[PDB]
Amino acid sequence: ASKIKIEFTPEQIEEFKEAFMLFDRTPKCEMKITYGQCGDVLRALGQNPTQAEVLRVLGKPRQEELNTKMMDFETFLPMLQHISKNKDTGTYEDFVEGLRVFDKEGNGTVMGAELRHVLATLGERLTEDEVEKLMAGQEDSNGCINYEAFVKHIMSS
Amino acid sequence: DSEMAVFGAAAPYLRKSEKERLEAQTRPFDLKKDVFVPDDKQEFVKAKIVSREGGKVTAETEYGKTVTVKEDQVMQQNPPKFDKIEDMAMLTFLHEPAVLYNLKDRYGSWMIYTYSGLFCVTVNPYKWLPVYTPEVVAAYRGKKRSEAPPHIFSISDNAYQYMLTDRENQSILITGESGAGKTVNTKRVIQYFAVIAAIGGTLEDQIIQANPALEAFGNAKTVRNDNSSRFGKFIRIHFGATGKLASADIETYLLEKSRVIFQLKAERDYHIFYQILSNKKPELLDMLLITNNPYDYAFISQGETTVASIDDAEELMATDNAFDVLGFTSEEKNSMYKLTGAIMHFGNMKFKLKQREEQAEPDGTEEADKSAYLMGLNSADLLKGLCHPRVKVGNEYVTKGQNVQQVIYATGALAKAVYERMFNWMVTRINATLETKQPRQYFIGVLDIAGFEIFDFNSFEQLCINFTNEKLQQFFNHHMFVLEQEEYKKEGIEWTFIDFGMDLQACIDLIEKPMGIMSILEEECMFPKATDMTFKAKLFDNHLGKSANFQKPRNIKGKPEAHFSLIHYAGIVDYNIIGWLQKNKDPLNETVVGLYQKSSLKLLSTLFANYQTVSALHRENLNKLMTNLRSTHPHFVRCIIPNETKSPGVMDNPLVMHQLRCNGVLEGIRICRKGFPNRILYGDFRQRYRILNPAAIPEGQFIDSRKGAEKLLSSLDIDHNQYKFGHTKVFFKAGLLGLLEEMRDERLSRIITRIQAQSRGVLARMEYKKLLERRDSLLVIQWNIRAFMGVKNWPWMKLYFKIKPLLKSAEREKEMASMKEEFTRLKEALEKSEARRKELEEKMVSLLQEKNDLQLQVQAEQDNLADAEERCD
Amino acid sequence: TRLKEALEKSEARRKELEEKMVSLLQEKNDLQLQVQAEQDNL
Ligand SMILES: Nc1ncnc2c1ncn2[C@@H]1O[C@H](COP(=O)(O)OP(=O)(O)O)[C@@H](O)[C@H]1O
Ligand SMILES: [Mg+2]
Repeated sequence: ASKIKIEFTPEQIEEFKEAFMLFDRTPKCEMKITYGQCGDVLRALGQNPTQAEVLRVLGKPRQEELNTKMMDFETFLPMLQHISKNKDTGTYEDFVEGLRVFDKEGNGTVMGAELRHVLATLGERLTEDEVEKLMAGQEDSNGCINYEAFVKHIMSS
Repeated sequence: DSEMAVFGAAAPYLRKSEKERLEAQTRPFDLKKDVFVPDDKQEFVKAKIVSREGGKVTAETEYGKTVTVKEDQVMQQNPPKFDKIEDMAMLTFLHEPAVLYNLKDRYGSWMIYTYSGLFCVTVNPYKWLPVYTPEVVAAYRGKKRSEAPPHIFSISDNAYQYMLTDRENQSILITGESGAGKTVNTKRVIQYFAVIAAIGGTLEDQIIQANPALEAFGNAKTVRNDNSSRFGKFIRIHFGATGKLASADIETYLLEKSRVIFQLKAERDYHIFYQILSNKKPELLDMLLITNNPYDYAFISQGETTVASIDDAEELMATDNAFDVLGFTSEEKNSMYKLTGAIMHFGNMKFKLKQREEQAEPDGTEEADKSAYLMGLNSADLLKGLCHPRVKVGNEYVTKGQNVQQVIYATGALAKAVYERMFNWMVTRINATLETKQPRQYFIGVLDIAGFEIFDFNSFEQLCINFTNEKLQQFFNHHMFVLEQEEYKKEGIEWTFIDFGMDLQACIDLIEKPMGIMSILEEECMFPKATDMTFKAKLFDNHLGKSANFQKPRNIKGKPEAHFSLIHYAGIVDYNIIGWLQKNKDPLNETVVGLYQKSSLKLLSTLFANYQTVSALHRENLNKLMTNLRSTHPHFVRCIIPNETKSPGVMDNPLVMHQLRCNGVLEGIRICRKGFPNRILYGDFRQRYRILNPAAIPEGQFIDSRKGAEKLLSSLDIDHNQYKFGHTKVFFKAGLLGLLEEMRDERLSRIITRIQAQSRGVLARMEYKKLLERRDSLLVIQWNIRAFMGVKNWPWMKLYFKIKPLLKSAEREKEMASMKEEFTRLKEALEKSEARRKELEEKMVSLLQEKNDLQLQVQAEQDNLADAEERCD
Repeated sequence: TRLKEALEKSEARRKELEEKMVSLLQEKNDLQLQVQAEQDNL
């Protein structure tokens, strides 16, 4: 939405420039980044927004605009600073309290199948390949995933 | 219309467009004049009431006819706001004309899947819609009963979700008359599950291709259907704990053995016979060395030889491809077609009286040579065995002398038995291939029973199919009407019993129970002195005049002779006893069997590796199926044949109305409205409904389950006169459970949108680090290339590299350093493997002890059952 | 060489135990089918 010129510090400008140049998927260019790739860069650079939020900050664009037109590093930078300042994230106790109700006995573990189902088709729809690749290495023998370890691994990583 | 963007071109075939709804709301109506009136030619007709003179109420039909009726005009129409309704139980007025016309309008708009109460109702399109594309499946992932338009994929998804949540095995039962799409729906469910598994090896491909493999052998053409299912099937899909596909298996039931050698005028034989004769594979026709013309053999050319609706060439191609992908070797495939060619060659046997002495001799031996070579048998030995069976009486092998009739019947019986062993070996092989490792956790079983049939000539193998249809319909009646009307009493819920009048036990007791028709058939089957005519007479002396289901034969309008009329649920059938005794006994030529065990082909040997009347075995298998079903949660998908002439679109009201009456679709919705369809335990409800009103249930205040549920329910804004309370069960009504689920869905949806944002941000971060290290690796590669350019190939570094083998001290030190670090890795691997092995071994000890105790009680209960059956006398 | 022999033997034993526990699953589901059979008998 609104664009603010000065919401930064000079060193993180250099850090963000290094991040963008070393992450720019297109090799033939150096300075421009795909419109659909800008959201991925923002998610990957330490701040995690929602689909609705990233749509709102991006001016509600179209998927064709996402995958066709480009963006510039310092044009997308103020939006990065705005997202970093937003910090619309919960905490450990809130996360485990919300995720606790996904059980029938309160033993501290939840089934992998129900966790996948609620991650995919209960809220913001998640791509399947994502739901398998995020749970790789943390799956247990019988699927009873200890949600506390899961969320602490999520936030730690 | 804003949604359904992922349904693609199938969208108009799932839910009506918004503009159609808007114009439907503008439809003229009265709600005081619009009624339904019974008709003689058709079933029901829309009408407008012109006058109501006391009891008589004159009305004009939609076709302009003026009629009056004795208080039957009270049958009321429905406001135009209810049309093409997905969940048909939501109608304010619900009755026979309402359901009939809702289905009529939907099918006219090419709307086949409907939700009637808790069960799906589907009408055969007879026109392959594009609604089954993989895009539709991708759109149906996770959709609920109301979040999606009615479809078979949504029924499968509901079953999968119930299996995940209730932690219980599920059973999708497909029901309907002959040629009602049951095989189509079964294959579509299998496709849905297989493609969902394929979203995330070749197991899905094998389970998909399993169905055509059995289509070739068991699915033949009959009068009613061109791809009729002769054998009932139950396909079980074992799912892992994670939810990923784990394994699968198939259980198949009795195949129509008389079809192999005998077909009526309008029928064909099993499609494998005619698939080879299409000569799409030249190698098959000449390695079998059979003639291309299908009329040359007398087993497969008695009725019809081909149907325009079926193109056999690509059918054979598909069968070959399915056999290839299933893992079958070339030798097995070639031997199977060899045995099939032997089956059609057996029809060419010619036998004549030797010296008019009532003894059979081979009139022709060339076809006998063909049959002998195909199995690798001995032609002289086979001919001697057929002409002279060497039955052993006492300890003496006395040769029996039989005429041409007995030897030809023996040849037919051998063909039937070997083809049945063929089919069962195929089922075992596919089950072995599909039953891979880790068949753990719960299962979903799709049940496809043989459809009800009424041919012109009814006999045995037409009574077993009708009987199993009766049995499954009675199971549906039990699980809908009786079971819930007793869970009402057991839970202490205020309810009054309702006589739905659908309990099929008198007909089943007339058949299944001892002293019944098939029971006395089994007992008389052991008597060689008895004949069909006496047995039939016995039927008239044991059941006629006592039970209403049994009745004298009809023999209407010069139809083929019928022997007794059985009043099944789907109309009245009329059977013939002639041929039942030998069909039930199924004798076989022991000498020919012994020839089979010493055949060249390992296949023929393993079919006859060893050699229980068929009726008793079928009854036992049927009861086993019902016991499996009673231990699983049923999802009913009832199928309805629109028209008997296989014309797409057209519906005849009497036929569809009659099959909905018989299937009990109408009375299965009264209990879905007048009763309590939904129910859940107090503990689970409180555990997974906390977010709805956490204020009413403080943390650690789980003192009482019932009180907690009561205060959670009252603390919400929902209607409180809808639910009832009972011992560890709350009884909901209508979509109230869906309402609670959707408030939970929206709250947990905000929460999980936050969680998913976090999770996919972390995924983006880890992919960021992956791309960073990939770019750093490429940077290192180009840096080494830059070093190479710096040196290139000046012989000074050549001397350096020649020196390197002379001075390898640091290289050896790094060698031993890597060696000792991998020593540490190997050692820790050793200890972890040993610990895992000892845990596995103690689990083995515990499990084997448990299974030994289970086997002991298995033997004890088998002996107890034997004693109880002995005491039954 | 000795450590490699020990590791190979341990891994082979682990693999045969894995297939053995798969067989234990096979026979345990067979035994639940048998249990269903006795419930059919009654
Ligand atoms: N959804 C459908 N789309 C197209 N054809 C269908 C559909 N359902 C059934 N049919 C047709 O109906 C006929 C009978 O189907 P089938 O599954 O063999 O019935 P049943 O198993 O009851 O004998 C076949 O011609 C089949 O192609
Ligand atoms: Mg069928």
